[PDB]
Parts: sequence; C-alpha cells; structure tokens
Amino acid sequence: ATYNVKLITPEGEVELQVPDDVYILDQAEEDGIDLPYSCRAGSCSSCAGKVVSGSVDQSDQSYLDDGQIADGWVLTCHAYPTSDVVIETHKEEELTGA
Amino acid sequence: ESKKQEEGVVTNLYKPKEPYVGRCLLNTKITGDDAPGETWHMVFSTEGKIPYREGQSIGVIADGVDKNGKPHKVRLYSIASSAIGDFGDSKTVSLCVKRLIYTNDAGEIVKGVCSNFLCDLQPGDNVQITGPVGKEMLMPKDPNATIIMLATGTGIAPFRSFLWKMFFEKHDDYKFNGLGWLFLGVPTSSSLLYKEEFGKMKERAPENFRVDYAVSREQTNAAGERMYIQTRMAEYKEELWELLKKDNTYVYMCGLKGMEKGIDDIMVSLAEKDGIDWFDYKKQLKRGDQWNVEVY
Ligand SMILES: Cc1cc2nc3c(=O)[nH]c(=O)nc-3n(C[C@H](O)[C@H](O)[C@H](O)COP(=O)(O)OP(=O)(O)OC[C@H]3O[C@@H](n4cnc5c(N)ncnc54)[C@H](O)[C@@H]3O)c2cc1C
Ligand code: FES
Repeated sequence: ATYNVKLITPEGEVELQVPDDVYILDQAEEDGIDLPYSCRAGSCSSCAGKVVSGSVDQSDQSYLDDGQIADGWVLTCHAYPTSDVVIETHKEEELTGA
Repeated sequence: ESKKQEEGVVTNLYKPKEPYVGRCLLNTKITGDDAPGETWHMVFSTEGKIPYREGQSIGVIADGVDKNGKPHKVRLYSIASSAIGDFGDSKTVSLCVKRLIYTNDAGEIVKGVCSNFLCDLQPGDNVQITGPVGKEMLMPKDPNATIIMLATGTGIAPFRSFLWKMFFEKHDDYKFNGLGWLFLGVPTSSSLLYKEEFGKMKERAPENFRVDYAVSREQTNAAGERMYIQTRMAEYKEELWELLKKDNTYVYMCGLKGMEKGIDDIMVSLAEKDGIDWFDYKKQLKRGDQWNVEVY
C-alpha cells in the first residue's frame, strides 16, 4: 500500500514514494513535482510516459489504445502503482508509421 | 470529498470504442476575417444523451484515417455551452474550435487533423463524440463564492459555459450571488470570443460579474509592456492577492498552455514578498479545489 516509483524526467530523476490507491500524477503535485496534465481523466496524451521496471493499474484507459498497453506507455494522471515503478515521463509520440 | 459540484455529474457515457454519433446543427466562424487564426463556434445535437456539466468536455473523432490506414485518435475540446445548451433544451452541446494551421521546417503548410475536420463540418454531417470527460474543471457548489476565470484563446470555452448558467439562465437549485471574474487574453480584437455576450452579462448583473480583456497586441500598461492575460491581472495584483486567501475564492485556468508561466511569475513575486513561495501555496489552494488548471 505504498510502492517506490522512479521518474526519469527530462529535468533529472525523481525518487518519489507513491501509494497504491493513489494516482501517480496526484503524488507528483504533492511532493512539489511538476508533470504535464490536461483533462486529468485519461483521455489525452498530455501526461504520457513509457514505463520500465514495474507495473501499474490504468484500467480507466479511455485514451490507452491497443499496442499502447504493451509498448509500455502510461497515462500518469490515471494509473495507480501495483509494484515498484520506473517511468520515463514527458515522453511523446507524433509520428512513426503515421 | 470535493468543494466542487459532483452531484449531477457523469463521465465516459461514450468512449472512443463506440462514440455517440451527433450531427452538426450550426457551425459559424466567430473571429474577424482579419484575425491571426480562425476560431469557430459550432453546435451538435445530443438528444439529451450526454448529460455533461459546466466545466467538463467532450472528445471528437475526425473521419477517415491518418497516413497509415488507422482511425484518428480522439482529440478533446472543452464544452462551450452550459448544461442546457445554446438552445435551452439540454439537447445540444457546443464547441469553440481553433483551426490549426502552420508551416513546417520544409515550407509545407500543415493542417491539424481534427480541428480542421471540425471547422469544415457542414450542418447535417455526423460527428463522433465521446465523454463527458473531466471532473477537474467542474464548478463549485458554493453559489456565493468568488471565482476567477483566467482564459486564453479557446480557453474561454469552459468559462463561457460557466457564465451562461450564472446569468443567462435561472435554476431552482442554483443562484449565483458571489463574484465571477473573467480574464481573457488574445492577440487581437478580431480574436475576442463572445464579447457581445459577456457584454450582456455585465448588465444582467453588473454587481456579480467583472470582465477584463487582454488584447496583447493592441494594449500596453506602464512601461509599454504588451497587455497579456497576466499583464492585465497585474493591474489588480493587490485586490487579487487579498482574495487568494479566503475559503470561497475559486480560481480556474484554461487554454493555450504557456499562459500558465506568466501567471505564476506575477504570483511568485507577489507571494514571495508576503508569505511562502507561491509554489507551495498553490498546493494549499489545490487542497480545497481553488486552483484548477486545464491548459493544453
Ligand atoms: C482538455 C483539453 C481541452 C481542449 N480544448 C480545446 C478547445 O476548446 N478548442 C480547441 O481548439 N482545442 C482544444 N484542445 C486542443 C485539441 O484537442 C487539439 O490539440 C487541437 O485542436 C489540434 O488537433 P488537431 O487534430 O487539429 O491537430 P493535430 O494534427 O493533432 O496536430 C497537433 C500537432 O501539430 C504540431 N503543432 C501544433 N502547433 C504547432 C505550431 N504552432 N508549430 C509547429 N507545429 C505545431 C505538434 O506536433 C502537435 O502535437 C484541447 C485539448 C485538451 C487536452
Ligand atoms: S491528463 Fe489527459 S490523459 Fe492524462
């Protein structure tokens, strides 16, 4: 009920401490961390982030597409950690076979 | 819980996997033929099937597919119509869409896919909708609360919804009796959105409303500093700060992300002179749902 999460921000590399029943973005606006957010409901790509060492729950997909759940992408505003996590925040995609 | 209204609230009645197919009833260009970038006010039909609330937003799925034979992803747009809509029948939903157009580093003029699919919609066309989406920008329950609305460009959208309910309407469960303050920053007067309307609101109840425009190009303050959405707030910085510490003052920001820096800048200097550093203070505001952002 409190997992370790690592944020490889294009700024530095945070070492937060996000709980279970708490969205990640929320804990970022707590410790005083500044991460991108818009609708804050999980319908856009404002808070995208390629995950790594760990797993998170983002069932409130909405914008989470097909090979997005597999490619590792994560919508930080709508995802609770289910294990220690290491995400690369501020990550974006606007092409690649598009 | 929340100080914001969440009684008659709903989200995701429709998702990208099976959107509601509405139809364009109206679509008009609300910016002067000489403005930097056209914006359009458009009205779709919902058959009451999308009970969205002031502050929420809907998604649109443009037709066709991108240069890969794949359906376009959903693009979000703040709802510019109050719950009952611009028709009063709770049967429609309106959008304030800016049409995206720029030239790239190749000299090719590009066009945003959805915002262009929207500004070209011909009354009768189908439009795929999703939502309602969002709970962050909802309105407070307190009808006598102060409410600062900082907006830039199509960022006036959710506030135009706000205001329609605050004055142009009468409900037997809501009567705005506090102060509604709006700040709209745009580059030109030919770019002002719904001024007439905010003009009638400023009379329907000149005691509760207060609107301040910030035409960045045709306005300057002291040292000929361009009058920006935040430069306008500067001239009231004193009165403003004397509100940012009362349980009933709810600030709302929305629009072109970037208008958020300046605001914090004129806020840090003001706070970093009295109390703590603005930043940690915004954290205490967001505590009681008094600083809700939705920039994009
Ligand atoms: C919560 C929320 C509310 C929103 N509300 C509104 C609203 O009320 N009205 C509105 O008009 N839009 C709104 N938007 C933005 C809207 O969703 C789209 O981002 C916008 O209309 C552009 O989408 P598009 O499909 O037209 O273009 P797209 O084809 O998606 O193109 C956007 C892409 O173009 C590039 N680009 C953008 N601007 C430039 C530039 N100046 N120079 C060079 N390259 C550039 C970038 O790579 C960008 O990712 C909102 C977004 C969110 C998240
Ligand atoms: S804040 Fe919009 S998808 Fe995460």
